[PDB]
Formats: sequence, C-alpha cells, structure tokens
Amino acid sequence: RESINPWILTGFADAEGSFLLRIRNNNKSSVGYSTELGFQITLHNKDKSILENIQSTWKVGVIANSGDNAVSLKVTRFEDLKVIIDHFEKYPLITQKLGDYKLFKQAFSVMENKEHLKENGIKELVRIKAKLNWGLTDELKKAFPENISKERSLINKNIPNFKWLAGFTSGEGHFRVNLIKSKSKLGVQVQLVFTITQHIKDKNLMNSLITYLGCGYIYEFNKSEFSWLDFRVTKFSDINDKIIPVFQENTLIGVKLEDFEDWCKVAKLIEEKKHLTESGLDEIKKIKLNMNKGR
DNA sequence: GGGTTTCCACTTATTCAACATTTTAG
DNA sequence: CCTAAAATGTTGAATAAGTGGAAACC
Ligand SMILES: [Ca+2]
Ligand SMILES: [Ca+2]
Ligand SMILES: [Ca+2]
Ligand code: NA
Repeated sequence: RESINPWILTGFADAEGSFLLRIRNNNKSSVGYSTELGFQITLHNKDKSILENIQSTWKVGVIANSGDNAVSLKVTRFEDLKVIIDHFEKYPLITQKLGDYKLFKQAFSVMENKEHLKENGIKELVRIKAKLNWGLTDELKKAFPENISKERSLINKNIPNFKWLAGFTSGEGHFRVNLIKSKSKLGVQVQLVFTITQHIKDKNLMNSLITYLGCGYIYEFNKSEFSWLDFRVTKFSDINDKIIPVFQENTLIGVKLEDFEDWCKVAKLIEEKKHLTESGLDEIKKIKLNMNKGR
C-alpha cells in the first residue's frame, strides 16, 4: 500500500518501461485499422510488488501474468494515459526512452482529437510508429506507400538527482561478491563489484556516471553483432565511501534491495578485515550463496 | 446497435544482469 | 610474496517490445 517517490519511479521507468502503439488491421473499423496507445512494465514474478506499488502511486494500469515467470503492468485506457503524461512532464525521462515518450505524446494528441478514426490520423500514427521502438513491420510499411523517416534526434541529458539513480539502479544495477581464486595466503580474494549495464545508444549517460558518482570505469562488450556497456566500480574505497552511501540515502526498490543489504554486510566485514579470516570468508561465502540468482 | 475501446493470454528477440576466471598494479 | 584492482570473456533469461482474441462499452 506504499507509494514510490516520483523520481525513483521515473528512473525505474527509464530502466524497465516501454511505450506501445498498436496499429491493427481491423475489418470492423471505418478506416480499416484500430489503435491502442500505452505504457507498460514487465518484470519477473518475484518483483510483482513493485508493479502493485506503481499502480497504487498512479491509480491506473492493470496487472496480468506475462508467461509463467513474469508479470506486467499495462496502461492503455485512454483517459488514464493523462496520468502517464502528467507524471513524465513533471519528472522527465533521461535515456533514449525520452524519445519514445515524445512519440507517445504525439500519438496521444492524434487520438485525443479523434483523428485516428480518419484516414489522415491513421497515416500520422503510422509515421509516428515508424520512429518508435522497432518501427513498422514490412506489412504495415507496404500498406502505407509513402516515404516515411525512421530517424529521430538522440537524447542527451544528465542524471537529474540521486532518486532517479536509485530507481534506475533498481532496474539495471547489479551488486555482487566476486570470489577470485588467488595466490593470497587464504587463496580466495573477495572483490565487491557494482555494475550497471546498458546498450551503447546511451553511452553518453553511461559515461557520465563516472563523473556523477566520482568513481568507476566503462567497458564495452560484443556478442556477435550486439554491443553493450558496463559501468563498474571495483575499488573498495569507492564502494564503501561513494556507492553504498548513495543507496542508503536513496533506497532501492524490489528484491534488488535485499541484495544491496547483503552486499553491505560483506562491505562491513571487509572494512573490519574479517575477509582475511577463515570465519569471515565462510560467512561471506554464505551471504553470497543467498544473493542474486541464489536467493 | 456496431464501431471502438480495453483487457487478458501469450510470443519473440535480445539487452541486460549475472558470473567466474585471468591478468595487472602496487 | 600478499592483496587489491582491473580486464577478459561468456551466458541465457528477465526484460523490453509485440500480437491474437474477444468482451463489452458508448
Ligand atoms: Ca533498459
Ligand atoms: Ca532492465
Ligand atoms: Ca577480449
Ligand atoms: Na531489472
């Protein structure tokens, strides 16, 4: 029954939200197409209570299973989309997703004017959809023979505050205990790692985390044709003095919170040098077993 | 109406989270 | 030598993004 701070909500939407525009062949519509406009977040079942909390913050949206292991919050009821717009006007998005929101807003105006029931409005929705997310299907492009741009301006914005960061990290952030086989006396080095992962279309934002948080580095990764970035922090001093205090003051949501708290336990032990004792490493190992995929 | 809207079931691709090992720095 | 810090690479599923079907609203 708890609500979410609005900037945390926008950071979580930058991480996990998606805007939807359906343009559907419909034999019963006057113009031959019906439409649906919306916002949605799909998460693993274990984080259903986040969706319930967003739903009670906005008082809009419906929650439904999405397959066997996930669950969605979807807002497509047209009048309820005014809450979505009012929220993201007041607490605006930061990632390239802001561009998708701007297209969602253009689609909202077409629909608010009832133009989507006419030829000209459907054509404008098609032009808007061509720039949104994955674009037009081949079928829908062939149905609207017209030179239609798929290009948009890139978004370039700075992290607005640490609440946005707590929300974004609740989505994309990762805290772990990395056990490194070592030549140390004890034979296992404990490394705490904070990671944020993102596609390269938001390299600017990613690169800025180094300055925003005053620590870390960025790597690129390649998997066949796909590319993404990690921001990482591995220096214990930065973890303990910069990362941990941020998220104690700006509280994570979801089960990621419990992983952060467990991570902070191991930070305490390292600060006490108990990671260099057998009784310590044993406890660290137990804590790690119950984090992330092992929870 | 009956054209339009809204919801639920369910699918798809891949961008995330996750992870361990291997070097390097100091 | 002893630890800490950074780099090297994967992996596969939790995301993002999307479609089929139809009840029922206005
Ligand atoms: Ca994302
Ligand atoms: Ca995500
Ligand atoms: Ca490599
Ligand atoms: Na996530």
